[PDB]
Parts: sequence; C-alpha cells; structure tokens
Amino acid sequence: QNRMMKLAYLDRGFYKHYGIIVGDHVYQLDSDDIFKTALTGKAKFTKTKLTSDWVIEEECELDYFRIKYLESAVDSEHIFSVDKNCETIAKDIFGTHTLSQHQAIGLVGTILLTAGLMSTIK
Repeated sequence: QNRMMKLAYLDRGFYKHYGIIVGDHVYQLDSDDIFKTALTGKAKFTKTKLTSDWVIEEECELDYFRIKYLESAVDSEHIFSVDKNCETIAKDIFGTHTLSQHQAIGLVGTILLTAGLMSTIK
C-alpha cells in the first residue's frame, strides 16, 4: 500500500478478472462483457476498492507507467486500444522505442484483457 503496482485477479467459477492493485484500490477494465471488449479491442478503466476476493500475484507487477496517469484515465473515461498483439507487446517491453503514457496504459490494458480472455477458453 505504497506506490506498488501488482497484478491480481478475481476468480468467479473459473473466469478471471485481472487488475492492478495500488494501495486499497484495484484498477481494471470497465467491462463485464469480455466478448464485446475483445471484439472491439476497446476499453476504459475503472478503480474499485480492494477486497479479499482478489488474489495478488506477488511475483507479477506491471511497472510501465505512473499511477497518476491511470488515475487521470479513469477520471477522464478515456477509451484505450487494448488489442495489441504479442509483437507490439514484445517491442514495447523488450525494445527501447518511446512509449507514450497512453500507449503504456493500452499495453497494460491489453495484458489484462488477454489474461481474462484466456481464462474463458473452455
């Protein structure tokens, strides 16, 4: 609960919602419809109160952006591209090209969506 950005997930009957824990709050994609989010490749973020339902991945953490920018994105209701493929993610995380705050948040949003989408595959 001090500027730490850890990956966490909420598991309801095997379907997983992923989010970023900062303090006593969770940032996640504002969607209960993963079909439409995935098909459109677009989402905004929301911030909710952390609860015991959330499971922290203490060895995972997405430190790609400053939290204030994500707070601003939540407040502004900005709609991000969350459909980057592995090549784009790989270039972003293993390369040295400039990465805007919007691109950085879109990257983390892609990771959240992809992780949640993979949990749906029956």
